[PDB]
Amino acid sequence: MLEQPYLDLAKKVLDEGHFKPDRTHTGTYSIFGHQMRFDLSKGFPLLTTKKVPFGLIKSELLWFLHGDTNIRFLLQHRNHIWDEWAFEKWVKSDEYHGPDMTDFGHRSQKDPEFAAVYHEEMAKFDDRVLHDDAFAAKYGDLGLVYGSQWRAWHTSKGDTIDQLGDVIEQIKTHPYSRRLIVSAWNPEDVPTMALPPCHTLYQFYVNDGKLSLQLYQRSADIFLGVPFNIASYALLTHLVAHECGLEVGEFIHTFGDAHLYVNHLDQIKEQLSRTPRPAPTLQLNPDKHDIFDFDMKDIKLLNYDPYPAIKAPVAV
Amino acid sequence: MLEQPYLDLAKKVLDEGHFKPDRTHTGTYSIFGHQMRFDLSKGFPLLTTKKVPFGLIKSELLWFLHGDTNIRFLLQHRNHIWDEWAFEKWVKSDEYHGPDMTDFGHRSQKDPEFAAVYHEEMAKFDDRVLHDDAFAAKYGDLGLVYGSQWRAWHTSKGDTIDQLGDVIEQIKTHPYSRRLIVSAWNPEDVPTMALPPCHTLYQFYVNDGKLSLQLYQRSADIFLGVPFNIASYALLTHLVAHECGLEVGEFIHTFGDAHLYVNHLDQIKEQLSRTPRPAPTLQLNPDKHDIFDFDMKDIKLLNYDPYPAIKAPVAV
Ligand SMILES: O=c1ccn([C@@H]2C[C@H](O)[C@@H](COP(=O)(O)O)O2)c(=O)[nH]1
Ligand SMILES: O=c1ccn([C@@H]2C[C@H](O)[C@@H](COP(=O)(O)O)O2)c(=O)[nH]1
Repeated sequence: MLEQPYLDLAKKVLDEGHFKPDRTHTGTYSIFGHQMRFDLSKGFPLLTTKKVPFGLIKSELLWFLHGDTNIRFLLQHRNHIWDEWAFEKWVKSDEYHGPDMTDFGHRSQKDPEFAAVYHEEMAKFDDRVLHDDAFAAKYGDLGLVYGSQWRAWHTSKGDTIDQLGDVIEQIKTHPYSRRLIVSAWNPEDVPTMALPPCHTLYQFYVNDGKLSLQLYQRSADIFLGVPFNIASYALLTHLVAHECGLEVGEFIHTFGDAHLYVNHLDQIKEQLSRTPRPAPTLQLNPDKHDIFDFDMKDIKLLNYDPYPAIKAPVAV
Repeated sequence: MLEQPYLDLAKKVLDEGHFKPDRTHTGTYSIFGHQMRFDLSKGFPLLTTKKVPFGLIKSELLWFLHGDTNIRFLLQHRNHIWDEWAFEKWVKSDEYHGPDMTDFGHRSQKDPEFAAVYHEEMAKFDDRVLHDDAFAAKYGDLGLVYGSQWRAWHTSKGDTIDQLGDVIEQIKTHPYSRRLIVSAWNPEDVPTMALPPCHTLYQFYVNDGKLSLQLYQRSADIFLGVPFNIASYALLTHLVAHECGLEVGEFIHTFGDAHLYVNHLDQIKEQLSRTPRPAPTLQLNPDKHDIFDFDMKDIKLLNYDPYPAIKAPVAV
């Protein structure tokens, strides 16, 4: 059944995982070095044992393919995955005349009244990124985020490199290259980044007419994050393959520190008693070929029948 | 037996490998996505089924740990692995008043008299890098090579970052980081590099007092190159662990395109009939703790009993 590598990765951390402290005041069960492999010709590896919001994945990947780093687009697409990073920047600066708000995400966990104070402050900031252009330009732009690492890597000489654009031209003219790599890790910037990229690097490969992609993810949250992560990069492999007139082959997910937070152990156990169902089919618009101009309506997910969502706390 | 992941990787390419053309006018059997794992507490994974020159590995790693990019040090250590890249630069420029020499490495394969002409031209250039300081400074310095990617990553602001130095300080103060990464891939430079780094990135991990390291190697020559590659990074894991007062745990080798050249198939088959022998022991100098000042005499390889070397052509 296609999602079995995930169930086996999760069962495996459950049984071999060494406890490890981490960042958040919440510990983890961790393993280092793991690789799973998904044959994208048998289906689209969106999980059927819990509901994953495919709309969120889809608009986030498009924001990256457009080389965009401003939250105004995700918000227009009802997507709020990157909000708090933008919000954090608002609250550490000069027009933020407002309530106590530092340590806010953790505080919301065991929040006083504070949770609706944070959540209406947040709804303020967001409405404003949507409607005040100059605000959006200043507190809505996250800067160094996947869209710019992938499509506007800044050089020493003050210019910008479109890593991804170029690798697509390389797949087109030189399919057999072993240099079809894109990277989000920049030595210069990760010293003072909020979150250095978890999806550090990925490599493309063409053989027998099929395109495959291998991702190196330095760090992964098995429960909350990996279901999204598998789906963003399986989507990218379909998208780049379409654009190059290639067939899809495998997605290979390689892990550095794969971890399960200590407050997610019941929910993963919960999920591990579900039987997988047949995999959804991805359908891509036949008329459009430039993936940089794909649009939500051009990506169709067919026949997805998940088990109910499982809710779990974001550990901080 | 410790080297079994290699024998199984080679047997596996032999049986699943899809033929693929490549760069050199010599084809390959290739696989994409592979990970093997070596428990460095059971021995040092230098191969016993063929003789690997451990002195060469050892001086090459030291040249990188010194952040050096000039061939004068390797030559002083009788090591010539990087010669041709330096030589290639000599021959494409102005003082090279000498014979026909372009396409030289391939031509040597089916060389006329040319092989001793190349090999004495080469012995000229090398004696000169050794003795003429200004020559060494100009045609002996390769530039962008592991020593500088690791220890003097050039920033936009014209300065230099010692990625490796810093990750060792991070292992010392924050062992549980998931950001202990070093990278040799630079978007800016790989457009016009001779050879973009094969060993693209590696990640460190500390748990239960042991240090582990995972390497992402985009491209590998199973026969000639991977025996060296396993040994350079198993050496680095011992060396950084010593320097941090840590015990050694695993080396995990992740592959992008793993390939076997078509003119190495008898020799790998040849090797696959040898039985492995017990693994050598690495012994490191107890008095020295700063690995940046390690020296050949401080690294001891104990009890290595290889099978004879197997000679095979460098494919070009
Ligand atoms: O699958 C994913 C990928 C990323 N993150 C990350 C990585 C860690 O789980 C967390 C904190 O970042 P680091 O400490 O790992 O750098 O955010 C997830 O939550 N899930
Ligand atoms: O194990 C190793 C590592 C590197 N190289 C490389 C990579 C390819 O085998 C060859 C050419 O470089 P690329 O075309 O792969 O970039 O030199 C090897 O020969 N063996």
